[PDB]
Amino acid sequence: EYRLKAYYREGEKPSALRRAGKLPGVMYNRHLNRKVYVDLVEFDKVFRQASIHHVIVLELPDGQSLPTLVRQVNLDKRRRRPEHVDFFVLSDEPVEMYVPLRFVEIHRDILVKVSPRNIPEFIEVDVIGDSLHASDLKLPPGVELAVSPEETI
Amino acid sequence: MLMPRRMKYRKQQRGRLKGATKGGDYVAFGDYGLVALEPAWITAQQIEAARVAMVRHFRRGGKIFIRIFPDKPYTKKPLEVRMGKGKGNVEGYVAVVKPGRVMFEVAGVTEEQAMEALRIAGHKLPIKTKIVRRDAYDEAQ
Amino acid sequence: GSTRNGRDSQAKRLGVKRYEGQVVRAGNILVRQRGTRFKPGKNVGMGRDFTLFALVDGVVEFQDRGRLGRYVHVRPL
Amino acid sequence: RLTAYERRKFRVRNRIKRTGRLRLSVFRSLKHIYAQIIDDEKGVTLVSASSLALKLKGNKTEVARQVGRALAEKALALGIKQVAFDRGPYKYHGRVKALAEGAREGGLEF
RNA sequence: CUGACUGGGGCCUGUAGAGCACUGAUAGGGCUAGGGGGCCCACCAGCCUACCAAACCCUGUCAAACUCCGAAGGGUCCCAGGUGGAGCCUGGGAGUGAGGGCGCGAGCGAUAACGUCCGCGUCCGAGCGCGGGAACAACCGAGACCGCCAGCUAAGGCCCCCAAGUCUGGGCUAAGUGGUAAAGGAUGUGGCGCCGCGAAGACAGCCAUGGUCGAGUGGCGCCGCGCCGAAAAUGAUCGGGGCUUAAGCCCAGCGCCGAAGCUGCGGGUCUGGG
RNA sequence: CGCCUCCUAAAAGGUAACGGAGGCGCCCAAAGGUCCCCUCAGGCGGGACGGAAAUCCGCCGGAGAGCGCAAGGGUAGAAGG
RNA sequence: CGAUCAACGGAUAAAAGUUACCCCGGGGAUAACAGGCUGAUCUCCCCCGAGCGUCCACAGCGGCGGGGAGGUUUGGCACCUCGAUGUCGGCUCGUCGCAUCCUGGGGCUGAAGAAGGUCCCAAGGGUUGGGCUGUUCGCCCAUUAAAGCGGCACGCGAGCUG
RNA sequence: UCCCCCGUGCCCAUAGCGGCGUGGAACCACCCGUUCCCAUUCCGAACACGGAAGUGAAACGCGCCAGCGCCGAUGGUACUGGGCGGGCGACCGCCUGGGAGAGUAGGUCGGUGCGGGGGA
Ligand SMILES: [K+]
Ligand SMILES: [K+]
Ligand SMILES: [K+]
Ligand SMILES: [K+]
Ligand SMILES: [K+]
Ligand SMILES: [K+]
Ligand SMILES: [K+]
Ligand SMILES: [K+]
Ligand SMILES: [K+]
Ligand SMILES: [K+]
Ligand SMILES: [K+]
Ligand SMILES: [K+]
Ligand SMILES: [K+]
Ligand SMILES: [K+]
Ligand SMILES: [K+]
Ligand SMILES: [K+]
Ligand SMILES: [Mg+2]
Ligand SMILES: [Mg+2]
Ligand SMILES: [Mg+2]
Ligand SMILES: [Mg+2]
Ligand SMILES: [Mg+2]
Ligand SMILES: [Mg+2]
Ligand SMILES: [Mg+2]
Ligand SMILES: [Mg+2]
Ligand SMILES: [Mg+2]
Ligand SMILES: [Mg+2]
Ligand SMILES: [Mg+2]
Ligand SMILES: [Mg+2]
Ligand SMILES: [Mg+2]
Ligand SMILES: [Mg+2]
Ligand SMILES: [Mg+2]
Ligand SMILES: [Mg+2]
Ligand SMILES: [Mg+2]
Ligand SMILES: [Mg+2]
Ligand SMILES: [Mg+2]
Ligand SMILES: [Mg+2]
Ligand SMILES: [Mg+2]
Ligand SMILES: [Mg+2]
Ligand SMILES: [Mg+2]
Ligand SMILES: [Mg+2]
Ligand SMILES: [Mg+2]
Ligand SMILES: [Mg+2]
Ligand SMILES: [Mg+2]
Ligand SMILES: [Mg+2]
Ligand SMILES: [Mg+2]
Ligand SMILES: [Mg+2]
Ligand SMILES: [Mg+2]
Ligand SMILES: [Mg+2]
Ligand SMILES: [Mg+2]
Ligand SMILES: [Mg+2]
Ligand SMILES: [Mg+2]
Ligand SMILES: [Mg+2]
Ligand SMILES: [Mg+2]
Ligand SMILES: [Mg+2]
Ligand SMILES: [Mg+2]
Ligand SMILES: [Mg+2]
Ligand SMILES: [Mg+2]
Ligand SMILES: [Mg+2]
Ligand SMILES: [Mg+2]
Ligand SMILES: [Mg+2]
Ligand SMILES: [Mg+2]
Ligand SMILES: [Mg+2]
Ligand SMILES: [Mg+2]
Ligand SMILES: [Mg+2]
Ligand SMILES: [Mg+2]
Ligand SMILES: [Mg+2]
Ligand SMILES: [Mg+2]
Ligand SMILES: [Mg+2]
Ligand SMILES: [Mg+2]
Ligand SMILES: [Mg+2]
Ligand SMILES: [Mg+2]
Ligand SMILES: [Mg+2]
Ligand SMILES: [Mg+2]
Ligand SMILES: [Mg+2]
Ligand SMILES: [Mg+2]
Ligand SMILES: [Mg+2]
Ligand SMILES: [Mg+2]
Ligand SMILES: [Mg+2]
Ligand SMILES: [Mg+2]
Ligand SMILES: [Mg+2]
Ligand SMILES: [Mg+2]
Ligand SMILES: [Mg+2]
Ligand SMILES: [Mg+2]
Ligand SMILES: [Mg+2]
Ligand SMILES: [Mg+2]
Ligand SMILES: [Mg+2]
Ligand SMILES: [Mg+2]
Ligand SMILES: [Mg+2]
Ligand SMILES: [Mg+2]
Ligand SMILES: [Mg+2]
Ligand SMILES: [Mg+2]
Ligand SMILES: [Mg+2]
Ligand SMILES: [Mg+2]
Ligand SMILES: [Mg+2]
Ligand SMILES: [Mg+2]
Ligand SMILES: [Mg+2]
Ligand SMILES: [Mg+2]
Ligand SMILES: [Mg+2]
Ligand SMILES: [Mg+2]
Ligand SMILES: [Mg+2]
Ligand SMILES: [Mg+2]
Ligand SMILES: [Mg+2]
Ligand SMILES: [Mg+2]
Ligand SMILES: [Mg+2]
Ligand SMILES: [Mg+2]
Ligand SMILES: [Mg+2]
Ligand SMILES: [Mg+2]
Ligand SMILES: [Mg+2]
Ligand SMILES: [Mg+2]
Ligand SMILES: [Mg+2]
Ligand SMILES: [Mg+2]
Ligand SMILES: [Mg+2]
Ligand SMILES: [Mg+2]
Ligand SMILES: [Mg+2]
Ligand SMILES: [Mg+2]
Ligand SMILES: [Mg+2]
Ligand SMILES: [Mg+2]
Ligand SMILES: [Mg+2]
Ligand SMILES: [Mg+2]
Ligand SMILES: [Mg+2]
Ligand SMILES: [Mg+2]
Ligand SMILES: [Mg+2]
Ligand SMILES: [Mg+2]
Ligand SMILES: [Mg+2]
Ligand SMILES: [Mg+2]
Ligand SMILES: [Mg+2]
Ligand SMILES: [Mg+2]
Ligand SMILES: [Mg+2]
Ligand SMILES: [Mg+2]
Ligand SMILES: [Mg+2]
Ligand SMILES: [Mg+2]
Ligand SMILES: [Mg+2]
Ligand SMILES: [Mg+2]
Ligand SMILES: [Mg+2]
Ligand SMILES: [Mg+2]
Ligand SMILES: [Mg+2]
Ligand SMILES: [Mg+2]
Ligand SMILES: [Mg+2]
Ligand SMILES: [Mg+2]
Ligand SMILES: [Mg+2]
Ligand SMILES: [Mg+2]
Ligand SMILES: [Mg+2]
Ligand SMILES: [Mg+2]
Ligand SMILES: [Mg+2]
Ligand SMILES: [Mg+2]
Ligand SMILES: [Mg+2]
Ligand SMILES: [Mg+2]
Ligand SMILES: [Mg+2]
Ligand SMILES: [Mg+2]
Ligand SMILES: [Mg+2]
Ligand SMILES: [Mg+2]
Ligand SMILES: [Mg+2]
Ligand SMILES: [Mg+2]
Ligand SMILES: [Mg+2]
Ligand SMILES: [Mg+2]
Ligand SMILES: [Mg+2]
Ligand SMILES: [Mg+2]
Ligand SMILES: [Mg+2]
Ligand SMILES: [Mg+2]
Ligand SMILES: [Mg+2]
Ligand SMILES: [Mg+2]
Ligand SMILES: [Mg+2]
Ligand SMILES: [Mg+2]
Ligand SMILES: [Mg+2]
Ligand SMILES: [Mg+2]
Ligand SMILES: [Mg+2]
Ligand SMILES: [Mg+2]
Ligand SMILES: [Mg+2]
Ligand SMILES: [Mg+2]
Ligand SMILES: [Mg+2]
Ligand SMILES: [Mg+2]
Ligand SMILES: [Mg+2]
Ligand SMILES: [Mg+2]
Ligand SMILES: [Mg+2]
Ligand SMILES: [Mg+2]
Ligand SMILES: [Mg+2]
Ligand SMILES: [Mg+2]
Ligand SMILES: [Mg+2]
Ligand SMILES: [Mg+2]
Ligand SMILES: [Mg+2]
Ligand SMILES: [Mg+2]
Ligand SMILES: [Mg+2]
Ligand SMILES: [Mg+2]
Ligand SMILES: [Mg+2]
Ligand SMILES: [Mg+2]
Ligand SMILES: [Mg+2]
Ligand SMILES: [Mg+2]
Ligand SMILES: [Mg+2]
Ligand SMILES: [Mg+2]
Ligand SMILES: [Mg+2]
Ligand SMILES: [Mg+2]
Ligand SMILES: [Mg+2]
Ligand SMILES: [Mg+2]
Ligand SMILES: [Mg+2]
Ligand SMILES: [Mg+2]
Ligand SMILES: [Mg+2]
Ligand SMILES: [Mg+2]
Ligand SMILES: [Mg+2]
Ligand SMILES: [Mg+2]
Ligand SMILES: [Mg+2]
Ligand SMILES: [Mg+2]
Ligand SMILES: [Mg+2]
Ligand SMILES: [Mg+2]
Ligand SMILES: [Mg+2]
Ligand SMILES: [Mg+2]
Ligand SMILES: [Mg+2]
Ligand SMILES: [Mg+2]
Ligand SMILES: [Mg+2]
Ligand SMILES: [Mg+2]
Ligand SMILES: [Mg+2]
Ligand SMILES: [Mg+2]
Ligand SMILES: [Mg+2]
Ligand SMILES: [Mg+2]
Ligand SMILES: [Mg+2]
Ligand SMILES: [Mg+2]
Ligand SMILES: [Mg+2]
Ligand SMILES: [Mg+2]
Ligand SMILES: [Mg+2]
Ligand SMILES: [Mg+2]
Ligand SMILES: [Mg+2]
Ligand SMILES: [Mg+2]
Ligand SMILES: [Mg+2]
Ligand SMILES: [Mg+2]
Ligand SMILES: [Mg+2]
Ligand SMILES: [Mg+2]
Ligand SMILES: [Mg+2]
Ligand SMILES: [Mg+2]
Ligand SMILES: [Mg+2]
Ligand SMILES: [Mg+2]
Ligand SMILES: [Mg+2]
Ligand SMILES: [Mg+2]
Ligand SMILES: [Mg+2]
Ligand SMILES: [Mg+2]
Ligand SMILES: [Mg+2]
Ligand SMILES: [Mg+2]
Ligand SMILES: [Mg+2]
Ligand SMILES: [Mg+2]
Ligand SMILES: [Mg+2]
Ligand SMILES: [Mg+2]
Ligand SMILES: [Mg+2]
Ligand SMILES: [Mg+2]
Ligand SMILES: [Mg+2]
Ligand SMILES: [Mg+2]
Ligand SMILES: [Mg+2]
Ligand SMILES: [Mg+2]
Ligand SMILES: [Mg+2]
Repeated sequence: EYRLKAYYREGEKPSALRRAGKLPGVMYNRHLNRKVYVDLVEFDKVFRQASIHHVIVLELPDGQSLPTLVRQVNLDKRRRRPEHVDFFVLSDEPVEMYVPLRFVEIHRDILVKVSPRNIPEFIEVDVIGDSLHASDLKLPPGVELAVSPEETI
Repeated sequence: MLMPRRMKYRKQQRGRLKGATKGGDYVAFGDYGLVALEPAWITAQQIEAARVAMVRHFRRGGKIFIRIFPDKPYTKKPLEVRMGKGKGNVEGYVAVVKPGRVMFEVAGVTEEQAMEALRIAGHKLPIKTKIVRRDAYDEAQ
Repeated sequence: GSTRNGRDSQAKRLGVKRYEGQVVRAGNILVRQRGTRFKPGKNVGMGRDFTLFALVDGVVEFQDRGRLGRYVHVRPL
Repeated sequence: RLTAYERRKFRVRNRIKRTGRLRLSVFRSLKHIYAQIIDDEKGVTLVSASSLALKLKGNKTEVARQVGRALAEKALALGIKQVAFDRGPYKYHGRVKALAEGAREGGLEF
């Protein structure tokens, strides 16, 4: 439920792009690998609510709306700003990626393989001196655990 | 006061404060962190001064994460001695801190409590700092 | 301190003395080493201190064999 | 991991290949015995003999002596005289020893 | 013709960085060999711990004497360019064997010293010859054979002292900031943003959430240039006078001044070739 | 104050300080030559006296053992028994 | 074969002290004084606000820590001076700085008044006599509006003292 | 030229650990014995010899599996040779050439030479 505009890049220097308020990046899967860039403020507003969990649809100047997932954000250590973004392009095959957690500490994104059509949004867990393991997750239909069975959350 | 329990070597050479931070650059345990903006040797005394200030300001609640440790020995020659005759004696320990390093985190407190406690802690430190809150970028790492 | 420390030993000038493609005569020292950092290959002998020396005139050749080690050969003309 | 058999095979053969001769390699199964003459520089077999190809049947020590004669007779027609005997994992004794004497009696220099 | 330097090709290496596979160090949590007490009970054991802590699991870090990794470079050989006060060989004659500043990489020191000790380069030494930097061995420009009342430039400059623009266009500063300092503090000022509430009549004023009120307003972020923080000893001062849409700062242009550098003309001398 | 090992030492070699850490002034008649055979430390389970740890058995375990003495390099396809 | 010739490229087969009774040749290649660079030490000023103060962080205070200034102390360094730069205290004679001891002017006060406390402005003028000790310093006596702290080669021996 | 097996190499885990299935006609192994050659710091366990009653159970060979292990881009960054600047300092920017490590996508349950025996 998110959209963002991406523009192809060929040889413009990434430092030149960043001084213009842009964000260099790449998009790939097992079939394609294309260099892109996005507007920095536009990406930041989406990414704060669409983390590595939610799908971002990229609008290309070629008329293709590709549904992607963020796999990697490379930060500028000094300025605490993103310098590169990796976009994983979704397809018909199942994919492993991190879904959010809903509480009502140890982790904030539990990893499960899932199809793109059954991506869940909420994993509610009910909470002295004890601990909560990942083994106590609800595990809604459509996902398989991609972590160790005894992870503490 | 922190210091290593055991050391292979008692004395270390004065290295270099170059480059941005290597590790520990994103909030990982708490909700609000204090981030270094310039390099320095942070002494064990300054670390304890900052920690106690947050403890006092967090009456009852709060959990504090200290993400730096003073492992580097610090050496000083006695007063009124000339140069030479070997390296000086160990007088304390410091943590090498580079820009971008998250030094402290806090959890279990409201936003207002966290900002005031981290602000006071920064006044105990010899470098400029900033207060950050955990975001999507930290979770993406 | 200045009483406990202060000692060292002379430098030993170790290392490879002839590199790949150089022309050598029989007896030429090829490697000075401690242990078998390099192993004696074809037409190469090893002395009692792991020194590698050429057995015939020819051309030095270096070879890496993974888990079997690094070898030095001399290929005759 | 390696067994005593595998360690024995490597230890004997590494010594042989150091000399740079042609190695006479012997394999001894519970039934038969086989011999090859190998040039390690090129990695090819020059001549080979066995009791399986010659259909020799009898006392195994007697059988192995005739395999050595056949390999020796085969070797000299190709201009080979000087070899190194590679016993592999076998003790120089019994059937392996009989093949070596048979090869020596046939005119092989080792 | 072999040289410094350079091009191609092979081989050698463990620094920068990075990482945690080894050796040490190390934060939080989970699980628990063994610890402190404990309901106890010695007939016999489990259990309690918001007190430690082995291994193990998750998350998170550090290292001149750590390395599963690993550059840029550097070294060396071969071939090719390279004819230079280049190179190699033999012999005669030395001097020197107190160095120093600067830049980068380290140690020592207090990440003090116009400090000290090494590595790579440079300049002074021996260029206290020349131009700029107010003045000033080593900062910037540039290697002075001699003469000229010729020309072009370098660093640096073009308001007067003082040669050349009171030159042109856009913007900022009000502090004489420019023309000597930090943490920290502040409705200085200009520029951009993110949000909120706004004739579902808002902020301020006025009567007590309601009327009065009739165009905006309030909360944060960033950037440029300024303000305070700022007290020393003979008389002051940015070199001086003086300077405010500058003669300050930032961006962009055109022109000029400027050396013993380069050119022009004349002359001497060394080496090599006709 | 001579000698050996590591770091400093800037990935060839070399490189200083009253810089940072440690050793040597022996030894072995086999701890030497060669031939042949063999392969560790550790962990888990079982077993009279017998245990944290003696000797015995089974399983996993690639070098974390060993190599007379410091450190480094090397090394089980042995330089170890 | 005889070597702690171990000061380990090993002066002789064979060797310790002292000099304020001292001497010569040299060095500012190298110390003591003063200057200089530096500012660890020293003096002063800020930041933070735990906590004290009947209540109350900031009248007066300021845990643990942090940032500076000054160039009076003790040092570090060894840059001019060793073909000489006289070194403590006193006396005489001053002059300068202000982080101000008094006198003048102010804000705040946990300022009723009087007397104080603290900070700001202010360097014109002033800032006593004596006992002890070579003393600087300090203590003490009697006073006072007050009996300031520093610089000037720790000002001043071709001005004195010793 | 196809397939299976046996022996010996090379590349040096993309070749390995682990799981599952399969092979006895031939080969190989286990196997049957210990008079003989030879042997056990005791033991025919090992090494050795003489054989063919049995079995592919073990070992070995061959297949499928990406759980672990190993390999691993592109892009970006760190660092840096050379050239220039800024900052009181600790340190930091720009140009030109080079360019990791980690992470991601993904790959891998080997490839290949010589000889010998057998079948199609
Ligand atoms: K601070
Ligand atoms: K030439
Ligand atoms: K580690
Ligand atoms: K090269
Ligand atoms: K120099
Ligand atoms: K501003
Ligand atoms: K001439
Ligand atoms: K001597
Ligand atoms: K006397
Ligand atoms: K003086
Ligand atoms: K101050
Ligand atoms: K003197
Ligand atoms: K005075
Ligand atoms: K007052
Ligand atoms: K006055
Ligand atoms: K006194
Ligand atoms: Mg140092
Ligand atoms: Mg350092
Ligand atoms: Mg990390
Ligand atoms: Mg120190
Ligand atoms: Mg020292
Ligand atoms: Mg010291
Ligand atoms: Mg750091
Ligand atoms: Mg030592
Ligand atoms: Mg010693
Ligand atoms: Mg050394
Ligand atoms: Mg040496
Ligand atoms: Mg050495
Ligand atoms: Mg080498
Ligand atoms: Mg030897
Ligand atoms: Mg043999
Ligand atoms: Mg490093
Ligand atoms: Mg690494
Ligand atoms: Mg540590
Ligand atoms: Mg733990
Ligand atoms: Mg690290
Ligand atoms: Mg480091
Ligand atoms: Mg590191
Ligand atoms: Mg090491
Ligand atoms: Mg390292
Ligand atoms: Mg040439
Ligand atoms: Mg010569
Ligand atoms: Mg002469
Ligand atoms: Mg001469
Ligand atoms: Mg002469
Ligand atoms: Mg001479
Ligand atoms: Mg001389
Ligand atoms: Mg000399
Ligand atoms: Mg000398
Ligand atoms: Mg000298
Ligand atoms: Mg000197
Ligand atoms: Mg000198
Ligand atoms: Mg020099
Ligand atoms: Mg020098
Ligand atoms: Mg300079
Ligand atoms: Mg310098
Ligand atoms: Mg320098
Ligand atoms: Mg420098
Ligand atoms: Mg340097
Ligand atoms: Mg060093
Ligand atoms: Mg230095
Ligand atoms: Mg520092
Ligand atoms: Mg210096
Ligand atoms: Mg000077
Ligand atoms: Mg110097
Ligand atoms: Mg050095
Ligand atoms: Mg040097
Ligand atoms: Mg040098
Ligand atoms: Mg230098
Ligand atoms: Mg020079
Ligand atoms: Mg020069
Ligand atoms: Mg020079
Ligand atoms: Mg010059
Ligand atoms: Mg010169
Ligand atoms: Mg000059
Ligand atoms: Mg001069
Ligand atoms: Mg002069
Ligand atoms: Mg001079
Ligand atoms: Mg200039
Ligand atoms: Mg000049
Ligand atoms: Mg000048
Ligand atoms: Mg002037
Ligand atoms: Mg000047
Ligand atoms: Mg000058
Ligand atoms: Mg001058
Ligand atoms: Mg110059
Ligand atoms: Mg000139
Ligand atoms: Mg002329
Ligand atoms: Mg001109
Ligand atoms: Mg010009
Ligand atoms: Mg020029
Ligand atoms: Mg003029
Ligand atoms: Mg004008
Ligand atoms: Mg301004
Ligand atoms: Mg002002
Ligand atoms: Mg000002
Ligand atoms: Mg001014
Ligand atoms: Mg000013
Ligand atoms: Mg200011
Ligand atoms: Mg100011
Ligand atoms: Mg002011
Ligand atoms: Mg002052
Ligand atoms: Mg204008
Ligand atoms: Mg001229
Ligand atoms: Mg000229
Ligand atoms: Mg002429
Ligand atoms: Mg000596
Ligand atoms: Mg010696
Ligand atoms: Mg180097
Ligand atoms: Mg090399
Ligand atoms: Mg080296
Ligand atoms: Mg030297
Ligand atoms: Mg020197
Ligand atoms: Mg000494
Ligand atoms: Mg040293
Ligand atoms: Mg050692
Ligand atoms: Mg010793
Ligand atoms: Mg010795
Ligand atoms: Mg002996
Ligand atoms: Mg030995
Ligand atoms: Mg031996
Ligand atoms: Mg070991
Ligand atoms: Mg020992
Ligand atoms: Mg070793
Ligand atoms: Mg080993
Ligand atoms: Mg083995
Ligand atoms: Mg003698
Ligand atoms: Mg002597
Ligand atoms: Mg001695
Ligand atoms: Mg001796
Ligand atoms: Mg001596
Ligand atoms: Mg000697
Ligand atoms: Mg010597
Ligand atoms: Mg010598
Ligand atoms: Mg003597
Ligand atoms: Mg003598
Ligand atoms: Mg005597
Ligand atoms: Mg004597
Ligand atoms: Mg005497
Ligand atoms: Mg005397
Ligand atoms: Mg006397
Ligand atoms: Mg005396
Ligand atoms: Mg007397
Ligand atoms: Mg007397
Ligand atoms: Mg007398
Ligand atoms: Mg007398
Ligand atoms: Mg005399
Ligand atoms: Mg005298
Ligand atoms: Mg004298
Ligand atoms: Mg004299
Ligand atoms: Mg004299
Ligand atoms: Mg002299
Ligand atoms: Mg001097
Ligand atoms: Mg001198
Ligand atoms: Mg001296
Ligand atoms: Mg002196
Ligand atoms: Mg002195
Ligand atoms: Mg002196
Ligand atoms: Mg002194
Ligand atoms: Mg002095
Ligand atoms: Mg003077
Ligand atoms: Mg100062
Ligand atoms: Mg101080
Ligand atoms: Mg102080
Ligand atoms: Mg305050
Ligand atoms: Mg209270
Ligand atoms: Mg109050
Ligand atoms: Mg400070
Ligand atoms: Mg100040
Ligand atoms: Mg200061
Ligand atoms: Mg002074
Ligand atoms: Mg001084
Ligand atoms: Mg000194
Ligand atoms: Mg000096
Ligand atoms: Mg010096
Ligand atoms: Mg005189
Ligand atoms: Mg004189
Ligand atoms: Mg004098
Ligand atoms: Mg005089
Ligand atoms: Mg005096
Ligand atoms: Mg005096
Ligand atoms: Mg006196
Ligand atoms: Mg006096
Ligand atoms: Mg006086
Ligand atoms: Mg007086
Ligand atoms: Mg008087
Ligand atoms: Mg006086
Ligand atoms: Mg007087
Ligand atoms: Mg007077
Ligand atoms: Mg005064
Ligand atoms: Mg004042
Ligand atoms: Mg007053
Ligand atoms: Mg008053
Ligand atoms: Mg009153
Ligand atoms: Mg006030
Ligand atoms: Mg005031
Ligand atoms: Mg005041
Ligand atoms: Mg005043
Ligand atoms: Mg004044
Ligand atoms: Mg004043
Ligand atoms: Mg009186
Ligand atoms: Mg008095
Ligand atoms: Mg009196
Ligand atoms: Mg008195
Ligand atoms: Mg009296
Ligand atoms: Mg009296
Ligand atoms: Mg008196
Ligand atoms: Mg007195
Ligand atoms: Mg008296
Ligand atoms: Mg007293
Ligand atoms: Mg009185
Ligand atoms: Mg009195
Ligand atoms: Mg009075
Ligand atoms: Mg003064
Ligand atoms: Mg003075
Ligand atoms: Mg004095
Ligand atoms: Mg004085
Ligand atoms: Mg005085
Ligand atoms: Mg005086
Ligand atoms: Mg005086
Ligand atoms: Mg005087
Ligand atoms: Mg005087
Ligand atoms: Mg006098
Ligand atoms: Mg006097
Ligand atoms: Mg005088
Ligand atoms: Mg005089
Ligand atoms: Mg005089
Ligand atoms: Mg007197
Ligand atoms: Mg006197
Ligand atoms: Mg007297
Ligand atoms: Mg007298
Ligand atoms: Mg096979
Ligand atoms: Mg590999
Ligand atoms: Mg019998
Ligand atoms: Mg089986
Ligand atoms: Mg990528
Ligand atoms: Mg990459
Ligand atoms: Mg790349
Ligand atoms: Mg660089
Ligand atoms: Mg670069
Ligand atoms: Mg470098
Ligand atoms: Mg560079
Ligand atoms: Mg590049
Ligand atoms: Mg990389
Ligand atoms: Mg990579
Ligand atoms: Mg695999």
